[PDB]
Amino acid sequence: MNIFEMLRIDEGLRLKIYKDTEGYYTIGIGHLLTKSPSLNAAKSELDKAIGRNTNGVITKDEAEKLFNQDVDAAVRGILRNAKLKPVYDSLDAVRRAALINMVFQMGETGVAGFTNSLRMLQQKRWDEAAVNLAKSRWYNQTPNRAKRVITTFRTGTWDAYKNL
Ligand SMILES: [Cl-]
Repeated sequence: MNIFEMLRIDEGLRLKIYKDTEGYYTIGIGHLLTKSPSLNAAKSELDKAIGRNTNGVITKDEAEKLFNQDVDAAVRGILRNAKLKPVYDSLDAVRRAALINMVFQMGETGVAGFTNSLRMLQQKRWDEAAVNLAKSRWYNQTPNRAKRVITTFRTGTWDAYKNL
């Protein structure tokens, strides 16, 4: 198990424009297109991202290309952010993937707002971090995904993603 397989479990794969859990236009493996309510705006973003006239459908290879770019960007976002980088550097490899998962879902700014949870992670108070992370809109809106990520921070294993 690695970060690509993990996010593929959490995000799924769809080759046509769809709305995500928040109602936003999305394609591929959780690639957000736009927060605008206009499908035309979303189709224009898609064509710009892919570089051809797609008419709202992409291939699996195109979806995997956007996915590689998005994972790369999440990592680079962590390492550039002064609040996230010291956390990431303090973590083992499994828990690093859990942090990347959160940044992929909610962005660098969103995760950098979990101030108290990040401090607990850095101190390696895993049970206390797990409790604090669950006191969040994130946990209440997407509880099955949040549980899996939180379990990964608590245990430092992939057990939440096996049998899936
Ligand atoms: Cl969920």
